[PDB]
Amino acid sequence: LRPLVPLDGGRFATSDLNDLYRRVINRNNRLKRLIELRAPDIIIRNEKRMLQESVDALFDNGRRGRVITGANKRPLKSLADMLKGKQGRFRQNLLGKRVDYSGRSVIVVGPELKLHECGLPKKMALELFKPFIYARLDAKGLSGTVKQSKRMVEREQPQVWDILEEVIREHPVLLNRAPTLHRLGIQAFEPKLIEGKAIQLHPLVCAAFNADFDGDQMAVHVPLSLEAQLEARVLMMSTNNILSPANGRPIIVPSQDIVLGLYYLSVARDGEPGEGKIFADLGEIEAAMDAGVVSLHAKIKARHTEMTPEGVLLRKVIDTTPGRMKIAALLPHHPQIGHRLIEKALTKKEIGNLIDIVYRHCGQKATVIFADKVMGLGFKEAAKAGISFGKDDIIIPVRKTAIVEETRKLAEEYEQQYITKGEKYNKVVDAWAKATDRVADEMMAELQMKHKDENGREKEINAIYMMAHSGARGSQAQMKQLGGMRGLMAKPSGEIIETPIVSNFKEGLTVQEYFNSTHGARKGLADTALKTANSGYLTRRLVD
Amino acid sequence: QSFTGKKRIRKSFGRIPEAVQMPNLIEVQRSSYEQFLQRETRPGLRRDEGVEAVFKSVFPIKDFNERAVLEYVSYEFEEPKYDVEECIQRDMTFAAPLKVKLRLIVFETEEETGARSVKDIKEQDVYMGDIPLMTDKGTFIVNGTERVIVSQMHRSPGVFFDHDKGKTHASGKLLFAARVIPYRGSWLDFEFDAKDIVYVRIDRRRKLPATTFLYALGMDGEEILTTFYDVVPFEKRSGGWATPYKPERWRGVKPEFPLVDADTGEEVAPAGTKITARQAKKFADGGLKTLLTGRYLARDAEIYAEAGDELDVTSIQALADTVGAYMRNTLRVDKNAIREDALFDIYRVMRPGEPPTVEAAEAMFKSLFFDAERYDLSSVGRVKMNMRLEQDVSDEVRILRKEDVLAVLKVLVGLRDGRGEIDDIDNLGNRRVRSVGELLENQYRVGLLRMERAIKERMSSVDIDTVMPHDLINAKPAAAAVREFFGSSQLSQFMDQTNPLSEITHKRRLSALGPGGLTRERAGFEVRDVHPTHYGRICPIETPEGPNIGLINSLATHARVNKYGFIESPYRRVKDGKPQDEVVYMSAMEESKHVIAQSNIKVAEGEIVEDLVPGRINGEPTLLQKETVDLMDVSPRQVVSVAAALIPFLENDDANRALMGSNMQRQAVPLVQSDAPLVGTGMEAVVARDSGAVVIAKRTGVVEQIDGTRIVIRATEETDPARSGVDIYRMSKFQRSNQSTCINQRPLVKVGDRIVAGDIIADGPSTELGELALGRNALVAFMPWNGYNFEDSILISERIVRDDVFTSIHIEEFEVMARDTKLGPEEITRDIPNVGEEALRNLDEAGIVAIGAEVQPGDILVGKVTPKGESPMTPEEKLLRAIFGEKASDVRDTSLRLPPGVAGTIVDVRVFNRHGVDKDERALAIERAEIDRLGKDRDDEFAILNRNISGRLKELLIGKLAQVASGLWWQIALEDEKAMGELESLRRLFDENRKRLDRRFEDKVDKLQRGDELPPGVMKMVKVFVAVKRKLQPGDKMAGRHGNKGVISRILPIEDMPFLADGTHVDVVLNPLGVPSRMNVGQIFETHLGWACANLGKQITNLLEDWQQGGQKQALVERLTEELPDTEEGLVELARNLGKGVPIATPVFDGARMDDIEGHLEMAGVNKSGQSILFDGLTGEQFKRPVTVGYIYMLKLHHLVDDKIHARSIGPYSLVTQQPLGGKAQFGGQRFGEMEVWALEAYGAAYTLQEMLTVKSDDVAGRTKVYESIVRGDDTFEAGIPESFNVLVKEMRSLGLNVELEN
Amino acid sequence: LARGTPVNIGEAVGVIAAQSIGEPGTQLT
Amino acid sequence: KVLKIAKEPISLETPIGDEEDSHLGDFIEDKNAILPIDAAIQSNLRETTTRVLASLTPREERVLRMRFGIGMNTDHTLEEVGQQFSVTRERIRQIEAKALRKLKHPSRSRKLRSFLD
Amino acid sequence: DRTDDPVRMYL
Amino acid sequence: IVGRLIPAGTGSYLRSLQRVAAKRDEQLAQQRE
Ligand SMILES: [Mg+2]
Repeated sequence: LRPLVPLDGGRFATSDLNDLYRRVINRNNRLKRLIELRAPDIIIRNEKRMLQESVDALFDNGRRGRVITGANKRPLKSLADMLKGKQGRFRQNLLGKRVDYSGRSVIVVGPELKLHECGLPKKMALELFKPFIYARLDAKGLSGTVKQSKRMVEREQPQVWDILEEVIREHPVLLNRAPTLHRLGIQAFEPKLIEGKAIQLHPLVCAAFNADFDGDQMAVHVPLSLEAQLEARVLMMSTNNILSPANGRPIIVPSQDIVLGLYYLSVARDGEPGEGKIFADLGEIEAAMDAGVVSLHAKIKARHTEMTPEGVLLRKVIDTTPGRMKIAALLPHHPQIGHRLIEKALTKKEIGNLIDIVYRHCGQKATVIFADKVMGLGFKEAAKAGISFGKDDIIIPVRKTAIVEETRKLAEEYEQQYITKGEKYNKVVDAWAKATDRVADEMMAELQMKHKDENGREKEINAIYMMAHSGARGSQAQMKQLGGMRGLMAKPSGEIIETPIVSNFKEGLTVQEYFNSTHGARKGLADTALKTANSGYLTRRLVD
Repeated sequence: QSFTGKKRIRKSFGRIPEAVQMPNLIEVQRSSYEQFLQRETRPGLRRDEGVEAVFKSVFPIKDFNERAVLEYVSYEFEEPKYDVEECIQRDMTFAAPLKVKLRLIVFETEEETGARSVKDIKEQDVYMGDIPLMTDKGTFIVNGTERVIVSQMHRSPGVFFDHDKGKTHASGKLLFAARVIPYRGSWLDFEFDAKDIVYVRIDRRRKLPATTFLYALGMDGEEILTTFYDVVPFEKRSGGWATPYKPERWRGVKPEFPLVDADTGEEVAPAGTKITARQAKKFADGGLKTLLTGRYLARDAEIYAEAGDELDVTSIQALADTVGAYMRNTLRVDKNAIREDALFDIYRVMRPGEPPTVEAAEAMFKSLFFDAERYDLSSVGRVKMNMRLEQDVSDEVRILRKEDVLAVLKVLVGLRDGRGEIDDIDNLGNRRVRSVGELLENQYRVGLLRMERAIKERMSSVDIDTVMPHDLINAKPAAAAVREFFGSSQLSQFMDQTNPLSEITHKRRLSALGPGGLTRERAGFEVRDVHPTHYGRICPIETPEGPNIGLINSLATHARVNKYGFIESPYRRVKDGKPQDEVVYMSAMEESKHVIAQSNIKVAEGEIVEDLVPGRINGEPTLLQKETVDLMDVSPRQVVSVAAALIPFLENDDANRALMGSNMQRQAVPLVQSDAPLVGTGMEAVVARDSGAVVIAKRTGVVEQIDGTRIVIRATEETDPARSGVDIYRMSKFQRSNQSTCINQRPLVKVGDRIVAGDIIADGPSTELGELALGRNALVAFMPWNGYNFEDSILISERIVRDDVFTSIHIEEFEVMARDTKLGPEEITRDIPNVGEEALRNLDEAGIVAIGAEVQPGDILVGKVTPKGESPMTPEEKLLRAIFGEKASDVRDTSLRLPPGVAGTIVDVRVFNRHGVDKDERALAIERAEIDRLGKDRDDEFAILNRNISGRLKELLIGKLAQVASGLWWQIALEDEKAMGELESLRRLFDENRKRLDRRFEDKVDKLQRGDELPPGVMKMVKVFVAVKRKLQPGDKMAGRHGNKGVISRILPIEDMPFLADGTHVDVVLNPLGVPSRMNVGQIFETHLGWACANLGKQITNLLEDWQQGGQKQALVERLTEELPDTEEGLVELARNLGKGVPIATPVFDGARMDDIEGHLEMAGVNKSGQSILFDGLTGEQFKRPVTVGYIYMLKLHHLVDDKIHARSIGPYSLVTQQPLGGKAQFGGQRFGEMEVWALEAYGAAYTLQEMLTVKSDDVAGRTKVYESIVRGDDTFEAGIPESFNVLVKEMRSLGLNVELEN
Repeated sequence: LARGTPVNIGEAVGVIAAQSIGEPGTQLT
Repeated sequence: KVLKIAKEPISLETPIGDEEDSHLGDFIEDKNAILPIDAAIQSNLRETTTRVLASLTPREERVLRMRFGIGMNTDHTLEEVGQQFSVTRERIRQIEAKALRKLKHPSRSRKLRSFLD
Repeated sequence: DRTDDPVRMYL
Repeated sequence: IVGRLIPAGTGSYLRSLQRVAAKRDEQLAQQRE
């Protein structure tokens, strides 16, 4: 347990307990020699006290004066110090076992993969499925012995890759993200031997993982047992983790890209080519779109089966749109669902309610297949849409300079005579804290209006407004911070800044306003790194 | 413009910043060590701060038992025994020996005589040790992988008054803990409590009363309240109410007594404000009032008075013949009324176990505070105290004076209720920054104190008369202190050398953690914030995102460290209206009284014409008028740091997202062919020129030749006769950086191009044309392409991997040892038995891989043959050996192998043989090739030196048919003697230079042949330097320049990428969703500016291809770029560099606004909308929306997929727990933690948890069983007791517990 | 909360609830 | 040999990074813990030997196994395994040599050619 | 006056 | 920590099966006295 293994360099690495036990043995030998020597009564009792202190430090070492090792200056750990910290039964020994048969690789988006299939690098699948590869080679007869198999996979022969794709067919692997905050952090996936050296993770499932693809090492595990390999298929599969355990809301809802694509497909405008041009089937819409007769602004009529009543429903000619029909065809056929759900703008909240209603009324198989289809559909209709952010995307409100001037003038009328705290609060709350949502509200109103071109057809909707309304990445606060008034920054004690901060990120912020911004934002950034520790402690207390 | 911008002219966008040139970026640590190591003659050694002061304060000692003094005259600094270029390879300490003068005298003799027979000093000298002299680039090479010492920000010495914020209060009251933090000693706390009493909580151990502390100083009792109270003008019993009192403090107090005037009357019963009564008393020749009882009478008052002030009477015995109430309360609560009692209490508080004595307690307090040996408060502490609480001149004194504690108590009791603001403990000026200089000075002072203790213990035995010089002075703790400081210190823990910006940002890094400051946990949410005084001195954006946020914030670009330690940021001083040019680095302490107005203000030709200039008078920004302004910001980038100053449009980025981008600027690997960003920042040139790994022209002469490995330069246009001659810059080739990355330099200067002194000649790692280039500019389309960039992931084109544009080297340089084990000496021969011949390829006779031979992952790198004992004879293995006829190899395979990777080729294989037997039978050809190349480079240097010497001699002789007589270089062959004598002197000086070079080279070859420095155990060490060519494989954390990070997506071919209007395909396709979520819209503006620059470059290169150096091309360049017109013929070369996009130097806060970018797009043939039509690549269709297609400056961040990927079914297990090791060090496994095991616990996957943490990792008897079962075919396992539970029960059984299983 | 079906015997209800309560962390305050 | 005598054994609980996490004790390898792969070759070497010995003579296979020990760990010498079968003489050594030269062909010693490494 | 130290107690 | 099967989930179902198997074994033992 306390080893003395010879480290590289001839310097032995003795455990902390070895020095404590050596000290205890020295104290015991000294006491035995003193008692047999008939030492003075004040030295034998003092020897007993030293032995008692040594035995105390050997067990806990905290209640005593923290006896340090003779060589190093760090406080020596003991039988109690090990169990207390993470390096004992708490984290290192029992709970947080460094399990083998695992792998950590940077993750990349896997939109070509199914929802129940995660990308696995070929260079990692061999080191992960070494015993499984050996078993497949032995049963198939390719390798005579285990040593010959290890000699085969060690060089990565071309004949072992065919066996790796065969062994990894229905063997789910546990995808373990670095930080886990719920049971969906460990989701088993049917691995796919993808090229490269990065775990091709599904886009819909990474939201549940809390793993974006800005750099997030997803530790992959491989269940060895036949039950664990099957336990990861019945419970740990990504298809079974659609609804998050927090509430009755599906966690497989599109976060950023698929939601934006569905919003672009569902946005309907009265002005567009092919107005009221009735279509026969779903394929007619795409056939006409490829011919340039009907646009994707969702303003054309066609046929679609809604399936509202009991049993099959007739193909009623609905007055719906073509864009909402591409998503409507992906919806499973079942009562209480259909095109009635896609009639809305199909934002992130609406799309989550749609994945919830499809799971609440229909089964999990149809729900997961609809999530897989809509991700591919949203991806194909988002890249073809051209949602790139631009300078004119974030439109500054033209009615902003006048309101800023009037606010700063109102901040000076009462400041002439002056209580200073009351005047300040009138100039920071009613002057800047107020009318900062007025400028943001005016910006949102000028951004919501669909500009109509000279040909009677609207040019396009702002990409930033689309992202804010659909719920992919935008928000009212973020919109105001980017193009609005930017609000007022915070203070170290929590007070709001009184100086005027009138500039958005689209415009050039001077040194003082940006310094206030980085003074108010570093507090939240530390909270993301400091309050998260309290979150981890609370989670540890709750699970225990 | 100095041979670095002439070919890369950057159209600046700043309004008019020329206030003050930014100082050297590495100048912080440079100027720090240059006050710690003077390294000059005797008159230059006069330094009250540095190693000299601490040495002279600790070196002179005395002997109270023998009268032996050890005087210090001065120390002489010697040159380093090893050069930096030679110490980086040897992996030794780049240190210089310290020689100090000693003088032992025995003049003080007995018999009342002051001179003895050996009274004269001996003038001794002792080898102090070797200290790591700071490299010119500030690296502090202690061993291989040079580590630079990051500056520390500890609490500056001085008194502090931290007013409590209600916490630890009775109900809601404040504490006002007056604490003086010494530079080196014990802390003092004068905090209050709910009882309204000051308690001297020394070092937060006990809470004894402050009356004991005052008694310890001597000024306590009847003289402590002299500065707190005074006598009252009261009288005795007489007719009516007679009293000679003057009314001066009765205002704002109810008239409890009828203190009316004598004749008429005054002091009416209302007693509202006493505004008229005070004036009447002052104008009536005093406020004679004819009138308390239960007041404080603790004033000065032994025949008629007594100790204490508690009467409760009506002035019996003839009276013994609401702002301040703190001193009177403490004197009564104190149970000690004698100084001896206070000393005993202090001794019991400090040392409770030891029995306090009368003189022992008094000596303890004196040694703690009254002793300068222990309570060594630095001069910065004394000056900070003098500024906080006003006192006399005390720069010389260090210990807290007895009068200083009185002033501290007075200011504390005054600030308890208003009367001045408290001293914030979280102020930049309050938090003095310490650097490697002061840290090494303190640790060397500790080592010198230890050496002084050792010398005092040793001198009592060895007599001073007829003693060998420096025989008692030790040298182990002297060098041991610096070794620990550079070996395992928290400040010297690592040097981020991924690129020139990482070195600068790591050198300019003020870490608040480490020894002497708060740890990572100790920080809390207070110090992890940014104070208002941080403005201009410490960047608020560039900070690590991990747990150490707000603690390792890097210094500002313009901020400097004063001699005291406080950060001094420059401020352009301005007079009334007219802003003058005089600048002064105003420290954060003195910045509060001065009003500061920010830069970027519209100033007229002679003054500011705004009249409403913004700024902050003290931290809080306000709107100060044109007048009443004395300090102005030097530049807008003064608030940002070096790593943050290179963020273009940084004012547009979010305060939080800019922290992500500023952290990855220093985390970008050096890319081959990396060019400067088209939309970069002017700070890039300064950060690249003021950084390491870039050779700067130290002379003015013209370069002679350039061969990559070196670059020769002429002396100068006006050079001294024999000062230096020609200066050759040995260009650093591909050597492994501290981050296991490449460090390559390219000779940007061409053959025959004059270069002035002070400019960058050859670029460093990730640099082009002198400007810093963290990566390469790639055409970016901020659109979601088929969901491959759904999250923050970054789609990628094959052109950015096919053209070799985002590919680094990342030289691993693995190390192998050949230590002589106990079971016979270990060998490094060809190969270990039982190894195939395929793995033995690329190995020479010595056993190491051939230099330049590609090695696959896992191939044999160096065959290590380690003799051992007979392995455990197994029956099946013995039967197999007897069947095959072979014999059991007594040696165990230990040859070093490459870990799983794409390393491949080997750059360098250095072998360090033992001094005893080196090159006997191994590494002979390696050392032979080394000496051959050394002689070759020496001959080349000698040849170039002789060439330039002959050229100079011919130039000197032509002025004083020479072609027919070429051998007259050493002889005039005429009657001339003066010219011949001067030529002979110059030639002899040059021959002396050549002889010095030959002597250095022969010393190097002798050191190589004698045996390199090896550890005591290993005899032969091979340092194989394997280099990788990592492409842009899917998984590389390719983060943007602003903070928009993201793993690279699937590498799409150059056919499926989105097509542009001109037919070009974008190299990367980012996600536009990152801008609205994280407000980094400057990335969009930066991309628009990059697109404008790229279109300008395509227009200029399309204009030069038809007509090279055309008359109209200069007009277009002038319209786009004025320092552009250059008389030289470099216009044909400037366009060649501008064809990839005209670079731009946009300031951090004074760059191009929206209108500037709009005008640039209009003038560069770009659409006015900023976006551009982008045809699809996968299917192919004109997108029905304007797509942003620009040239974003992407990076190749060190968090790759190769260095981060990992997969280990079963690797080496631990010893204490028998678990698989962690991390990618040796086949580690992903630790399955308590919070990650709860994911399966809440799940129904209990069989996994019964096999993942039971049989997978911690079952030595079950792991092999489950592996054999998986290999056989059956997926069945069994594991009852894991090794974790076994070690846990064994540890619990180690104590008095009875942990024991049952049934 | 995993699916619409009722809770089945054997689920770590307490662990699931603890994880659901800890998930809102890192973005509170 | 005086120098390099393990002057000071470093504490196995010393920190490894900038913080006090992941001490050196958690990174030290194990040179005695039998890896699961090396146990796999042990089990298969027990299977691959029982198969090669199944082709030999029953009594000859028994005496050859007694010479080394597949089930019984008591490795007997030539004479000790000789007494168990017949008169302890060179006949046992002769049959052992014959068996050893027997399973050296490409047919019998096929899966073992890549086993000795 | 609890020292909680063997050295101090011995002294 | 002990390493045995968890009493929750699949481990819970296996514990229930072990309990019912122990009950069946007790019933069988009661048959043969
Ligand atoms: Mg992420």
